[PDB]
This record gives sequence, structure tokens and C-alpha cells, in this order.
Amino acid sequence: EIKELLKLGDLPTSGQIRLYDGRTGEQFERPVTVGYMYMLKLNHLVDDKM
Amino acid sequence: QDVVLGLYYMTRDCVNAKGEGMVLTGPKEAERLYRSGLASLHARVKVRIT
Amino acid sequence: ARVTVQDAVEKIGNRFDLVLVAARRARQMQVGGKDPLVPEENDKTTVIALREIEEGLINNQILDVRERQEQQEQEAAEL
Amino acid sequence: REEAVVWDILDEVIREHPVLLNRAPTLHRLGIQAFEPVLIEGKAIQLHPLV
Amino acid sequence: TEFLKPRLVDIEQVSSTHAKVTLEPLERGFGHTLGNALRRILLSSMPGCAVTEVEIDGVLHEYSTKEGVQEDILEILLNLKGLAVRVQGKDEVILTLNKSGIGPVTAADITHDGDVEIVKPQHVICHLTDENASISMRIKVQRGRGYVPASTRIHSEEDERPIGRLLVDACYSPVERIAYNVEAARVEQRTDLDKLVIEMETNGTIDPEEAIRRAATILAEQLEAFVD
Amino acid sequence: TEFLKPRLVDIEQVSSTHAKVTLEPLERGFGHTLGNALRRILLSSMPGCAVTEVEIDGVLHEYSTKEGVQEDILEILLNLKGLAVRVQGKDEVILTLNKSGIGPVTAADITHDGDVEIVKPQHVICHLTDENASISMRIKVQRGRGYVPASTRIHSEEDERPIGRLLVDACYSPVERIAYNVEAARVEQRTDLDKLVIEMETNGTIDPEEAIRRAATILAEQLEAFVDLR
Repeated sequence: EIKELLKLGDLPTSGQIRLYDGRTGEQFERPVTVGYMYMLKLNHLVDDKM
Repeated sequence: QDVVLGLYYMTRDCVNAKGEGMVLTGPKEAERLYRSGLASLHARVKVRIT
Repeated sequence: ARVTVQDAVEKIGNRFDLVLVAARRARQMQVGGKDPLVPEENDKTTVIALREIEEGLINNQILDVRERQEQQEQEAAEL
Repeated sequence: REEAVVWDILDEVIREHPVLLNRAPTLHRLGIQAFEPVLIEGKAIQLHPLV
Repeated sequence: TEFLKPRLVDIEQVSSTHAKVTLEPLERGFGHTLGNALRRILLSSMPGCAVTEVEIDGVLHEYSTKEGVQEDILEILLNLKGLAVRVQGKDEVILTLNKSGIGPVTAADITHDGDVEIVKPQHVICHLTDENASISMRIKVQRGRGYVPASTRIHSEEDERPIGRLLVDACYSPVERIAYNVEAARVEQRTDLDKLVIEMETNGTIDPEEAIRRAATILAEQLEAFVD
Repeated sequence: TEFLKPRLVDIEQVSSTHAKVTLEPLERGFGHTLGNALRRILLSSMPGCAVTEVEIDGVLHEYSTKEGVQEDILEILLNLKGLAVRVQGKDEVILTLNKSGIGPVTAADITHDGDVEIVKPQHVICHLTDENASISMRIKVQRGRGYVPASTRIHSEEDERPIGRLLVDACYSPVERIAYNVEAARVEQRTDLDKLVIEMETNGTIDPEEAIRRAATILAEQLEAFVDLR
């Protein structure tokens, strides 16, 4: 089902794309996995810990 | 852990890749060939070394 | 020197003795005010002490003999 | 007040001044090692990966 | 809006042909822009004159063999790659090498046209074991730019190359190596800035400094066409 | 040494913002050498106008609310950060927004100066839910490049602003996304020439051609150090 969805949005069914480097502008040799992961900012703010 | 995977990926080899069996005059033009995109990072080659 | 003190250790032969000698010399150069034997090169007195010990310019016997020479000369200046 | 001369004095006083980094639990003597500081703009200490 | 014009601080000439150029400070994220644009131009577009083909008498293949010569034929071609030729007038020259006897065949023993200079007379082309053995070959210096390996030519050109045209990778570009490296410039104004360090190293045909100047002059010209 | 120089061919303006600017012909190995230096400069630092301070009537700080207004003053400031203005002549302008009555308060309701153009006049600033509601606000628009947070400013500013001058963060740069493709050009004999197609996506405040002109100018200004070396 994940891959039927990836095909619905015209994305690589492998879920893993060709990324170019930002600094030197040359492609990363072998495909990289890219997608939206949900991140949480925890309560360990370095402002309070330093 | 990341440095060791970098070293392992760079000092490895393949059956038939860009620059398969050419001779290089040393390590410096090995680096030049890799950067130019004319030879793959791991492709069997004869290099003169001192 | 700045990054590794191996040469000083081979010149004295003991990590701990090297620390003691270098601290004595750095105290001489920081409070005693006497001039370094190697160029400053914008270093803290500790590192000049280590660099001097690297060149064999400062050994515990050398520090002893310089101190004794100056003290005996002051005692001569007493009379 | 944090004048801009304080920062110059700080970079002058911190040169060649080793600082001991510790992490607890200190299980062995290589758990407290003297580094040599580099002043950075932030609030997190920066550690060399190899150590 | 004149951005940040930097100051070249360190010109560390380590050798007569290998240098470190340290250049600070640049606006954050310009160390990589400039370093990579240079590195690319220096690697793949600087022009120079380089050996391209060799016809050795008594030879038809690179894997073939020649008696009297300590080195293989393959090692002879390899020694010919690292030959620092410098042509003054034209875009193609044919040199000849003829040596006999016992001793190293240095580049000093090449029959030279007056308008073709050789940077390193001590670059050992090959050695001679027997005194009755002699070596004869006909070398082709050509003018170009970039780096074109042997395979590209051997599959590109279909013209009937006579048996004996052993084919050499062409290191036209005079850059032996370049590597940049971006540190952080601790500027009272802002530390976010960065400084560039360029370890350059050439072949002798050009100095490192002239090489960086020529690379910058190339990119400048392309951008001049569209700067207005 | 036969280097052929590039020349802006045409601007393929696909959408109001999307522009596939063509740039040809280039030697082999220069499509990427230019393309990436451009992309970095266009996205690294380009000049644009951003809302920097706001000042609403009878509002002391942004953690408050207003009566009749559906959003908190913080959501109003976040709706103001994304205000796409283009200031023609000056370097710092002060716009005024006054509206009363039920309905959405959009950027079309800013009382326009002569030389200030709002390129997206449907950008909903706020919402008014009461017939007696009214919002009156003085929006300061500056010009600069990069991302300057409010904390950096107030630390660099020892001047004491009145209690009531809310401080919006400034994201000046107009270029949002940028990609490029190095296709192969068509020339009568030279078949190894390339062409660079740069697709820019912006807020609508920079014209694509002028953006590339600024980027090329910045690059040329910077390369002068290496050309005239020491």
C-alpha cells in the first residue's frame, strides 16, 4: 500500500531519490532515502542546561 | 562509525567501472581523475607509487 | 611544544619531572620577570618553558646552576 | 556590559590554556581529558569525534 | 552593497611549484562557492601542451616488449605522461627521441625544436641496460585543455592510425593537484564568516599563482558576458 | 584557447513566479561551474524588502489579543512576515493599514505609498469578526539581504523603542527555490556546447533577469581578489 501510494503521487516507488550536494553541486553517488519524518523538540533546551 | 564507513566505501573495488584498468602516474592524478568524474572511486587500476 | 610534549619528555626522561621543571621555569618567566631563551612567538609562559626544554636550553641542573650563580653574585654584591 | 574589548581580552587569555573535560560516570582515567579551548558561538560544548 | 572584499593573508610557497593560498574573510558560504568554482576550472579547463602519442621503433602495442630497455613499454608511456612540455608558437609538435648506450634516458636528450621548451630535463623517460641497445621513438606534443584519457580518443577517432601509434593519456591542464578547505574566520564583527585555504600544486609549466590567476580570469570572462 | 562566452537567451516565464531562464552557449564543464555558483549566490544572499517592525493601536505586546480580531497578535505577526512588497525608490518605508467591519483584512487594504507595490494583494493579514471592530497598524518595511532575527537587531540596537513597537523577524531574501539543468545546445559545428536552464521560484519581488545580473556581479566582484592576486 505504501508503494501504491508512492505511485499515486508519481514518486519513486523505491522511496529513495537522487540527491545533489549543496556545496559542490555534484550528485551523491548512490540514491538517498528522503521523506517527511515527524520530529519533536524535547524539553532538554541547552539554554536551561548550560 | 561514520569515518570507518567512509574508509570502507572508498577503499573497495568493483568488476567493471569507470576507468577499469588504466594506468595512473601516481596518487595525485588518481584524485584528479576521481574529481573530474572520469573514474569511479573504486575501479581497479594500476598506479605507480613510491 | 604546543600539541605534543614528547620531545621534552625525551629531553628530561619523566613526565612528572618534566612538569615540575617546566613549572619552575614558567614561574621564573611569569613572576620573576626574566626574559625567555627562545623567541616569544606569542605564547603563554608555560609553552615557552616547554619549548625551551625541547631545545635543551633548560634542564633541572641548568636551572640550579643559574639560580646558584645569581644568588652567589648577589651575596658578592653584599660585600 | 560585554564590550568588544572584553572578547579580545578573552581570546588572549584563553590561548594555550588547557581545560579539563569530564563526563560522568568517570569509569577510567581517560574519562577526564584536558583539551585546549576554541571559542564558539553557541551554548553546547563541541567534542572531537575520535575522543 | 559591495559585500565583503577579502585580503590574501598567506602565500605559503612550500616548493618552487606547490603553494598554499589563504584568503580571508569571505561572506558566509562564499568559501565553497569560490573554492569549488576555481577547483573545477583548474581541473578541467586550463590549457596546456602535453604528449599525446608515441611511435617507438620496433614496437606496435603497449603490451609488447623491447629488449635493452629496463622499463616496460607501459612504464615508458607512463613516464611520458609526466613530461612538462611548453610550446611557444603552434598547437602541434612532433619531437623525436634517439639514445644509445648505457645510462638513464633523461628528457635532456630529446631533439628539440627551438620553439618547444621542456621544463624538467631530469625526467627519466627510460633506462638502458646494454650498451648495444638503443631507443628511438617519435613523440607527439599537442596543445589542448582539460584531461582526455586514452579510451576517449581510441574510440572517437576512426582514422587509420599506423601500427605503432601507442596512445597516451593527455594531461593538458598544468594542474597536478588542487584542494581547497574552508575554515571559520574568527572576526570580531561576525564569526559566521569563513576563510578559504587552497593547497595548489602544478607541474612546472606554470607557477601555482599564475594558475590561480588564469582560472579566475576564465570565470570572470564568462560572467562578464552576463554581469551588466 | 577557444573559450565561447554565454549570453542570456530568453526568460521562459512559466508561471507568475516560475522562470526557466536560459543561458547559452557554454563550454563543456561550465554548465555546472556557473550553475552551482549562481544557485548558491541567488539562494545564499540576494537583496529584498521585508517587514521589520509593526505597531498596532492599543496593543502593548504580541502575546495579547484584540477584541473583534479572530487571530492573536502573534498570528498577525506571522502573517506579516510573509508580506511580499517591492519598494521602488527608497530604502525604508512605513505603510499604514486601517480597516473596520466584519471580514478578512488582506494586504490589498494597505494604504499604498506611490512607490510601494504589493505583489500579492490577497495575502490575508488578519480577520475581523465584529461590526464595531477596527484594526489600525503601521508596518515598517526595510530592505536588506539574508535572515536577520529580531534578537540580533535589538542586541545591536541600544535605542529604547516605545512599549508597543512589536518587532518582526526579517527574512529579506526574495528567492525561495532554484534549480538548474545543463542541457546540450545546438550549434552548427560545436556539438559539445551546453546550455544552462535556471528555474527560479520567488516571492514576486525580484525580476529574474535582474536576479541573475546581481548574482553574476557578486561573483565577478569576488573573483577580483584571485584575478589581481596579491
